Amino acid sequence: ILHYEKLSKIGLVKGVTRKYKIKSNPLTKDIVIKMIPNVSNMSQCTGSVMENYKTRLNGILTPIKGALEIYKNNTHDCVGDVRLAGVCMAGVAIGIATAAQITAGVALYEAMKNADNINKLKSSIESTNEAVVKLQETAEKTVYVFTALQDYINTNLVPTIDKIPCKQTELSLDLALSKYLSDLLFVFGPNLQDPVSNSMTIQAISQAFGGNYETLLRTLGYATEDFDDLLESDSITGQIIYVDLSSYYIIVRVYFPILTEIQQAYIQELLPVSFNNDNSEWISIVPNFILVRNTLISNIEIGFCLITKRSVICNQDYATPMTNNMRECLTGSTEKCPRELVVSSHVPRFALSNGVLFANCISVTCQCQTTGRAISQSGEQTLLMIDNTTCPTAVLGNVIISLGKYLGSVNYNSEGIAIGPPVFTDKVDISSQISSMNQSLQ
Amino acid sequence: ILHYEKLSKIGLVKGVTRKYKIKSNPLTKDIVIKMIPNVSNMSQCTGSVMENYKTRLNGILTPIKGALEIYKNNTHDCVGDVRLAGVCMAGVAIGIATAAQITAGVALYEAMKNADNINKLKSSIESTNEAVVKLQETAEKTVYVFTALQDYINTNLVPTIDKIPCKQTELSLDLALSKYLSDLLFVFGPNLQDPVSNSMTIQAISQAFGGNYETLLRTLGYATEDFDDLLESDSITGQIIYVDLSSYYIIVRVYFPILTEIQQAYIQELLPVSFNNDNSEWISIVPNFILVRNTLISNIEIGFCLITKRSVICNQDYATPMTNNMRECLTGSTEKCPRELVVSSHVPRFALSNGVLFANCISVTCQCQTTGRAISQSGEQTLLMIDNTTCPTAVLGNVIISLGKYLGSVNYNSEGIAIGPPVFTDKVDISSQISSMNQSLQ
Amino acid sequence: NMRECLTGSTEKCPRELVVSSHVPRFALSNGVLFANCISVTCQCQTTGR
Amino acid sequence: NMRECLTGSTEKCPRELVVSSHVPRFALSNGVLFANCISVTCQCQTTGR
Repeated sequence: ILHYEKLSKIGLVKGVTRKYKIKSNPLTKDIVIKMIPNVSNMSQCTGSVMENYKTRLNGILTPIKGALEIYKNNTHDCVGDVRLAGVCMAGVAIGIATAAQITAGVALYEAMKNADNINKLKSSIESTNEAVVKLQETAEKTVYVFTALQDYINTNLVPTIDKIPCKQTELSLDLALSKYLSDLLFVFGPNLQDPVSNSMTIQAISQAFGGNYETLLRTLGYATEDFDDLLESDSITGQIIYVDLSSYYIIVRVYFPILTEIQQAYIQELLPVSFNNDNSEWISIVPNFILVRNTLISNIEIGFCLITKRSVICNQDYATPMTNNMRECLTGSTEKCPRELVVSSHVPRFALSNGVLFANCISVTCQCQTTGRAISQSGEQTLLMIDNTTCPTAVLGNVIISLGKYLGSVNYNSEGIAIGPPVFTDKVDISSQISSMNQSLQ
Repeated sequence: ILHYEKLSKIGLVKGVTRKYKIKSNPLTKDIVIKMIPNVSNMSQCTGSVMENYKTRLNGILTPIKGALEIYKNNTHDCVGDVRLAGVCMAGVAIGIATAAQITAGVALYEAMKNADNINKLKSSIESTNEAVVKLQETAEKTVYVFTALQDYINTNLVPTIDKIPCKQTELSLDLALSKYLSDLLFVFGPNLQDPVSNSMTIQAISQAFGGNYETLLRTLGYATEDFDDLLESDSITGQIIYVDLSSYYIIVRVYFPILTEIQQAYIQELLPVSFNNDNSEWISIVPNFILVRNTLISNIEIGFCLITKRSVICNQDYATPMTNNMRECLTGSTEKCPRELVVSSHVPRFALSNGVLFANCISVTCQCQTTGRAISQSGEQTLLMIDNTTCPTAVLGNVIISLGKYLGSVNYNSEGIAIGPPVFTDKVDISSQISSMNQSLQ
Repeated sequence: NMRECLTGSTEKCPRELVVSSHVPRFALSNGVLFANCISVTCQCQTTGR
Repeated sequence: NMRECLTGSTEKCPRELVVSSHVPRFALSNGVLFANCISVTCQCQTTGR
């Protein structure tokens, strides 16, 4: 549906084509993170820092449980075989809620059925003294405990409990806990206005475990070969389902989705190339990545998506609309495409697609090795296509390139196109332009 | 509500009030039933009956697999992103299907994911030679195998493999297999036209295991305290999800639900008592059991439901509509209540409710104890309430009973009511009455 | 009257009010789906609505 | 214009077409629900309809 020839003549050379996949069908695994370490082996002269850290952690964790109780008090199992018989919502007692928040609330109740069983293990969870521990939940089920600060204690403070003054061990400890809290406040501090939702990434959750999410995910298991993907695209998300203020440990349900490639849906990348026109260099302003699905053309906000070599991966359908004029431009109405005059000397001037070379030989010196003579671009040709018909080996500065054959029109370099109007894309330029048109209208 | 006082004079003495509960939220457990014994230890002179049993068995299991494959060849996971999660159905290739059939299909595909794991164990399943065997499909998931006649062969055939001429052993094994097949044909034979359904009771499924469902359910687990209830009301059901024509074994997903009390609903049982009118005995024709739900009164087809001392239990919402005239007859308008003349001499004539007894004092000897004088009923009073007001101990035939207070009107026995029209409830009487009224209309 | 009911005169086919919450509500014939969308929510995926 | 849009003149409130299958469709305010029941499954519990 994209017409590549006029795009190339404007300066949008073909790029890689990647499939579009989204997170889907999430499996669940439950774990607990003890945000307080066991200092039992080194409690002889820990001092009063333990109590002060206790109060600070209580102060931080209290709003989380307060927000959770809004759903906990208002979640109940509706009675009788008439409906799916799931959970009822005291909506008038909830007051303000979104679709995502309510959905998380339902998943929170669902997980309560297992969280009650894990909370039966409270004494075992308190007794944990290793940075990772596995516990039997049932004869057919298991749960993992992660200690926020057990590795540091067990590796440094316990071995060095006598070789230095104990007061110094007090400071070190205090400093370690304060460092934990400082790293924590970005995620578990007052920034966490909505702990109920499950949109929080496992990377953010691991901040409660010192930022080591690779241990969370390895201990739970590399369920699929796409693992690095669901990891980078922020597709692996977790939810806090129970907060305890006595043992200072939270239960997190980790979600491991599967990446569903969307059928009839591919992502196209366009390479911009500076082109000559009216004795100056210009670069067209079009989206680098375009999403074409069901013969429908729409943009994509790929900043939050992951662009691998073969697929574009998103934790959410990040498709966004595209202007009608942009659709006509990418369809072939090339005069509707905007262009920006380039004043930077560090803009790329040539690109290679399918082995055929598009270049601006006015801006960059081109000569062919086979014939030992310059390759000339005239003043009315925006870009020069070089392929094996032109000559099988051309150069561009310090690179020797060998080119394949073109698949489109044989007389490509002899046919011109129309060119659009200039644009300026600075933040203040938009305000400046809007004033000008408004004044012109008046 | 029900007007017990006006109903009592018609003969509808109040009875036990029972709660109403229905199966909901079924849990799923998976098992395999090997419809063929392992004859490995007796194979020395098993004869040729094994092959003929194989062919006869195949003749029964082939239609079941054929009906399942209408779904298996027409069931797959969709993208799951085009629309909220579900299972795709090739409906053009299915053709004819009910809602229940499609629901079973969905459950069938859903279970297929576990069924693939169980089938990965096919060699282990074939190797079973105990009547009950426990196996792993993974370290956190058990599965059970129940062989066909393994225990019987293990207990009487193998021990007697030499003490008698083993040609007689061949004959006895042939008879045993034929007995199994004859028992099976009631359920798994041509009557099983819809293996894609979860309405088949565990009692019927156990016929493949010799009718021994108690072993199925004990080995799987008595998870609830209402277990006998779920068992008798035909609430515990199972579905066949895999049929194998080479190892001759099926996989069944057994459902263990929980009984939900239908809130603001109860079942009232009415006792009939013969009463006088115009020098003859009559018994009213009304439903013995009435279902009142959310202040709405309706019949219940209670034949399939199970009646306990405290509640009425059904594997389905078996509520049925009720006539407007029955409504008015049950809420006070006794003139619309039906009545049937009693010709039989074995109709109950007195009943006891709340410690007071409503009796037919002329059709049965009716005297009091504390005075020695008889209790007389006039020809205008349909029934006589006898309570401790008239005397605290009454005699009826050979039973002497002590009676308590009455809670309703004090002057009950002095107030009469209107009486309805007679009816006849024979199957042929309905046709005769229809014909007579049709001829009367003409 | 039943014969006329099954041969197109649907006004003579008797009907019963529904009291069971477990009565069938959709059915599939010839790959064509007949359902009572008032009692069961219907939203096909291709229109997404 | 944005001010007017927020204080009643909804004809001045700009709108963008939806292309994300993951856009919010319902929201709870003051115990009362505002939802787009043509784009999402929508039924009542007390009547089943």
